[PDB]
Amino acid sequence: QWEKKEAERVEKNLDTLEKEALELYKKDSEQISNYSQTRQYFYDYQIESNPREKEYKNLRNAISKNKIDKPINVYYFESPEKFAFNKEIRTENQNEISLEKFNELKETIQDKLFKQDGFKDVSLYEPGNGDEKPTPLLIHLKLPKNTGMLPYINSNDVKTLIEQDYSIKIDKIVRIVIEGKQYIKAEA
Amino acid sequence: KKLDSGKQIKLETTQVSGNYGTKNSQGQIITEGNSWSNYISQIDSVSASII
Amino acid sequence: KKLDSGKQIKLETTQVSGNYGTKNSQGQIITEGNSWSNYISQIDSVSASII
Amino acid sequence: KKLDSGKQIKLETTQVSGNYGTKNSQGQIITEGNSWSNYISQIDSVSASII
Amino acid sequence: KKLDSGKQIKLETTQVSGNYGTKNSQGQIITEGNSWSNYISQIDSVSASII
Repeated sequence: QWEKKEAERVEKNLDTLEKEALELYKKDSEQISNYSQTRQYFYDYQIESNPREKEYKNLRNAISKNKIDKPINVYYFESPEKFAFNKEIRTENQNEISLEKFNELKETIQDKLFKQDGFKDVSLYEPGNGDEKPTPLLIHLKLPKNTGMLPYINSNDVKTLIEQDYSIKIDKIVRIVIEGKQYIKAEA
Repeated sequence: KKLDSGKQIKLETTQVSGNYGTKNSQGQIITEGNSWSNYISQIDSVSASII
Repeated sequence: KKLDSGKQIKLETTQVSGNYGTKNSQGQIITEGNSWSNYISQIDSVSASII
Repeated sequence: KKLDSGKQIKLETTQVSGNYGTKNSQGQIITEGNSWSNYISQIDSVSASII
Repeated sequence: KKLDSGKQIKLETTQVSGNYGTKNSQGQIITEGNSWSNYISQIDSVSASII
């Protein structure tokens, strides 16, 4: 309940425009995230006169208002296509991951650097029972000091909305079993 | 004094409160915030009674 | 006065409540909101009894 | 018995608790979880007193 | 009356409740919702006892 009340506390002591941005995020995070990814590649007036721009700004300026004082470990699911793995690791119905596909994902993410951008919703714990597990790839990242992380509530749970402006370097991947399905856990 | 006679005490139910079961995010059944009284007045207004 | 004679007091169990255990997000066993009473009625109407 | 004499009862304050107010972008003020006792010591250690 | 005699009262322990310490998202120790009895029945059922 402590983290619940802290998230509900942060979500009141902020601007009303930031509340509007975050509330619009609670339902339409898809196109908002796509915009935070691909916004920087337009014209100046194209960027400024765009309607979705300013609220982005607002929500952006919300993220940077809550920095962390020490490195924090976060976990989130990711599609393998985000790491240039253009095929399926395992069908969403299958339970086992082949050794060949595992070795391929290993040799295709060995020592690359993948720049990130846009908003991202993360958690502070490994997903368990009831948690949404959309992709067979789970990333366990360590966010450094002074990283803006805004906690919020989507009317049933608590999430941590951050904005990623770095590049990820996957070090090691391992096979995991959760609730009877095999996943890949990568350290970044 | 009137109870020490043919007079009897009758009991009669004026209302009953209770819960119903739903499944939460997990596969667990919850019956705590689910009150039947929220639906009685509704069920009694869109139905016919058959005994 | 009737207890001060061959009359005995009997004790019977009308119901019993209690919790079960589950693992939450972090690997801890939680047995607080997990009421058994939510499942009794559902287990009796689905199963056959063997003693 | 000693109070039915010159002896008087004195009253002395040993401590006082209370809340401060925190604002926001609008004028929504909250004064509940904002205890003053969390700061008294911290203010008494970094300051000089002037009466 | 029987206690004002050779008879003595004995004390025996039937159960003991208590918490253990875990760490939250930060480095803070929490010992509040961490009931030991959630594990008492589980450790006694997977292990051998050595005194």
